[PDB]
Amino acid sequence: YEALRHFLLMEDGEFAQSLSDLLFEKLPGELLNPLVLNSVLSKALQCSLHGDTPHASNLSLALKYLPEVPDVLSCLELRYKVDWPLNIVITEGCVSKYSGVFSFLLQLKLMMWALKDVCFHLKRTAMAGSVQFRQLQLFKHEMQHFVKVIQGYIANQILHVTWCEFRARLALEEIQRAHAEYLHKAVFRGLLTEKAAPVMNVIHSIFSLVLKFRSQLHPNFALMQQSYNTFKYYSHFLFKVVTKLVNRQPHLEDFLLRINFNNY
Amino acid sequence: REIITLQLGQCGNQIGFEFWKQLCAEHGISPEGIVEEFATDRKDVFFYQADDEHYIPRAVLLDLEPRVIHSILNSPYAKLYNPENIYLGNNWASGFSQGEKIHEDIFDIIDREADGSDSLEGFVLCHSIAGGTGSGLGSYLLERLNDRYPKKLVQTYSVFPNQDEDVVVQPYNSLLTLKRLTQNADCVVVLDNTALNRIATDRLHIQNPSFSQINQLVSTIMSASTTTLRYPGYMNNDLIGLIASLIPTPRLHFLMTGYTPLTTDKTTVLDVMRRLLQPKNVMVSTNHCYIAILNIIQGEVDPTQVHKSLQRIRERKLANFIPWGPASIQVALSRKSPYLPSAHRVSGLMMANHTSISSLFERTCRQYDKLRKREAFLEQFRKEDMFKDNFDEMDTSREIVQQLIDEYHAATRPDYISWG
Repeated sequence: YEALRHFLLMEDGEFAQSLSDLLFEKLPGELLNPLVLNSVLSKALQCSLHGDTPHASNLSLALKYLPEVPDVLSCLELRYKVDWPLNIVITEGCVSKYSGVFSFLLQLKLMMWALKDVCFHLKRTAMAGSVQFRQLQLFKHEMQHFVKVIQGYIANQILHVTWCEFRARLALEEIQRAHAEYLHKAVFRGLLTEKAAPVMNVIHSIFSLVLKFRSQLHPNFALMQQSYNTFKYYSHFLFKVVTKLVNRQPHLEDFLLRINFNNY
Repeated sequence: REIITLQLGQCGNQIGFEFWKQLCAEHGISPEGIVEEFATDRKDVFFYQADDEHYIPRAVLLDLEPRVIHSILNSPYAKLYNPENIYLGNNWASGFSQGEKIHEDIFDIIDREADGSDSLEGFVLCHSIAGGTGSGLGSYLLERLNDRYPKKLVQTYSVFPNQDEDVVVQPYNSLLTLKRLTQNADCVVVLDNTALNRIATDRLHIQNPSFSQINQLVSTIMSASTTTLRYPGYMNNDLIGLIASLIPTPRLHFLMTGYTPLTTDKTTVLDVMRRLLQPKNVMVSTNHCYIAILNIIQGEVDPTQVHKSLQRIRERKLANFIPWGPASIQVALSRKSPYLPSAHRVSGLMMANHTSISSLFERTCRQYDKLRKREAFLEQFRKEDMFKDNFDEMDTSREIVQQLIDEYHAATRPDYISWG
């Protein structure tokens, strides 16, 4: 469990931080052969001094669908397999939900990649001071705080509070039930549930807008100001929609912590 | 990625030696370079992986007219590092001119170390502001480093010279150094001499041997600042990802630090959060308000309690800052190190951007202007003379630091859409 966790909820650092950065240089016509996608995970493992395991074997990176390649959608699975007497406890239905949440967390890493890109693209233009420069960098710092608060919500819920349990929940059927409950709470706190689906609907707008801000590179300052204003409006509307669902969730309460700490 | 350290100035070389000794003790390293018998954790940023797994510290010591380097030389820890990275007046312009003529070979050493490293992330600077020889040469090297490497990061650890007086020309030197630090550095970690001195006189009963204790303090702070990289978690295991949250704007890049135990040789995280928000745990000295606050915790933590603690401290409103926008506190977690005995294992750090240091800078701006107005304190130094016969570089730095204080006070206002 604490082996598969490192790969499918990314508890191994500078493995995710080395996988994602390399993957996003491509995005395609590339990433179709199993010689670069199968080796980039092996490249990510050596930057973290982890591996030489029977968990390192049966690591299969694969796409569930071929790319049709802004587009903020992608598919990517990472699959781990076991043999016969442990197949009955860890099934093919649980690992499917593990690959479901892993894609979600990787797409969250795409955010801190893209804002890092714009930070670097601004770094190469950073000499002489002007108004456009400071008023431009506030967009980057602004979006960086917002991705840090949604990342911190994930960083507390699926990553800390649900991991304290399932360390004595095991103490033959009970193991299957405990594993399924732990995974069910992981997909429950991920807000991929249909009750919390309208919150997830707001997430795509923010994701698309910061990918738009990446695309723009002072040639067109007012365009960037307009996109910034729409971003601020969507973040303002998120505060209302998460407030409305308090009347009709203990796991969402932490969300109300992060998006609401000082300045309405 | 891979970070190289540079150390210059007497106190800077002191804290560099103490820092490397602290990490050798912290990790499974013998003082010969050999891995310990009982050594999982990453040493692949500041320690070159040598032939017998010799974690040779990735450090470059820069000095001129060595005195304390001889004391470094006769040590059992003189075999941990020094793969020959050691290379042998108290004016800013003196150290500037001396660093000017030997810029080439020291830059060659830097390029040698860059070639020796596979990857690169940053040059972290051990600096003493107005330390005499460190002043001027440190600014020169900072300008050179920003010039040659426009793709790397520059972090500066330095103390700010205030001992309530001494030297009549040091505010000029520190002002020029601050001008260089504002323009030629990417992020600055600021320290105060009198504040750390007062804390040392507080928790202990010393008056003279403050250096030997302050080395420990800065070493603990710096190692704490790097622990999540040295002990791998998965939140901000890069320097750049950590620094990105801390800097809200390229004009404000000075970071306030604390340390939750004033002495640590079983309270909960809720208590020490309340302690850390008290300023007696803060080690760097209208309303002054934080822009952005971060904290890092390492200890025996229950993961539900941090959430409810954030709830309660949020509701108690012990965060006496009013921003101009949406910026808030950020939490982080790190691992408690093995092999070190720790009572009250919970230990935390804070990184916050606070405007109050402007007042400290203003103190120097007052002082230098006063000594400029009477004009009996420039003292007519010759290095200062042929470097600048009209001394308009001091006016230039005065212009920059005035703009800096105005940027500070515009950031204090509830809009930063207006500038200062």
